[PDB]
Amino acid sequence: SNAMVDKRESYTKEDLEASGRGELFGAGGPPLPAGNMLMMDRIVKMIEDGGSHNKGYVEAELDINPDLWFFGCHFIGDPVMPGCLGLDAMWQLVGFYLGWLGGEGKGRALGVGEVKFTGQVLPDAKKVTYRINFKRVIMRKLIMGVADGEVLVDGKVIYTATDLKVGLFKDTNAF
Amino acid sequence: DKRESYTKEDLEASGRGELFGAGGPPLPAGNMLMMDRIVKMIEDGGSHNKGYVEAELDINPDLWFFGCHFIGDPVMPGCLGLDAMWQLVGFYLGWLGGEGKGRALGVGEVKFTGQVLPDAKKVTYRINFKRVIMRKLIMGVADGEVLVDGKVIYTATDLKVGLFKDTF
Repeated sequence: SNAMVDKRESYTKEDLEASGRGELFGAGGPPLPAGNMLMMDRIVKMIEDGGSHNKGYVEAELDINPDLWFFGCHFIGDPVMPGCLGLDAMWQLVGFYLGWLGGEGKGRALGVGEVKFTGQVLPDAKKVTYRINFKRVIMRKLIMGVADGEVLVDGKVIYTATDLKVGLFKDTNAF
Repeated sequence: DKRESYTKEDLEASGRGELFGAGGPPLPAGNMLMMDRIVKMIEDGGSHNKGYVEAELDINPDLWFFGCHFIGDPVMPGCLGLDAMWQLVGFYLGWLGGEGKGRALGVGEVKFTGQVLPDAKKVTYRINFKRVIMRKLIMGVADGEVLVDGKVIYTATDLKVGLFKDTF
């Protein structure tokens, strides 16, 4: 277990940038992506016994403005946030939760069971919210999380994902 | 009468809405484009006899995502290989002549069982259509595989993409 976790109920943008550098959880813990792969600006809630299965609830936010890098290239003439990046935000939060519980290793998304898109994030939106309900959390020799997730734009559910799966790996030589 | 392969220049023209008709769905441009070439397109080809696309992405250590995902541990985001598969499903719908704005509508089971590191050489995408539906919404359903240097590393079942006359 990684005893160096700065374990709090919420995290700021500075915390998320520190995580990208490996500083928030310390040397052993999984970093978030940095730069243009970081898909949120804050984590508003982390509740270890919360959510649908009483195994974890995580809520995070991404602030929207028209200049975010992905709007200009996806697509020319038709800006819209890539659904794959909202899905990645949820994978990143699953791995972050495993690190928050003291899990050590590199994060690797393992997949998802089903994703349904029913709406979109346009450049005139204001806020994307990610809500993660953890269903299975293994914190042993194997470190893995299984969760369901939703993406909201300005309070409206637009993506659902069931069976998001992420593991932490001291070594990725099996990949 | 349709071409069966497309070059990087063609894919960049697609991003500008300039490969097919003005109404055809553009590929992503810039950093969101996840392919260098389409090597094969077969109408009613592939594993279900309903359509096939094969495409490639050349790997080098300077691809933008390596530097930020993750610091100290460069690896291609699985989500971007998944997006390439959605991109190719929508591209096939436009290749058939479908018009509209492309939107991923969902996917069934996705498995990431291997990884793309900066020392890899080539990623291959293989898309096997199961259904093409030409209605007010044009929809494509397909299974997909991603390979790195000959090894299957990602799979996706029931990729679904729509072409919308208007947006959802």
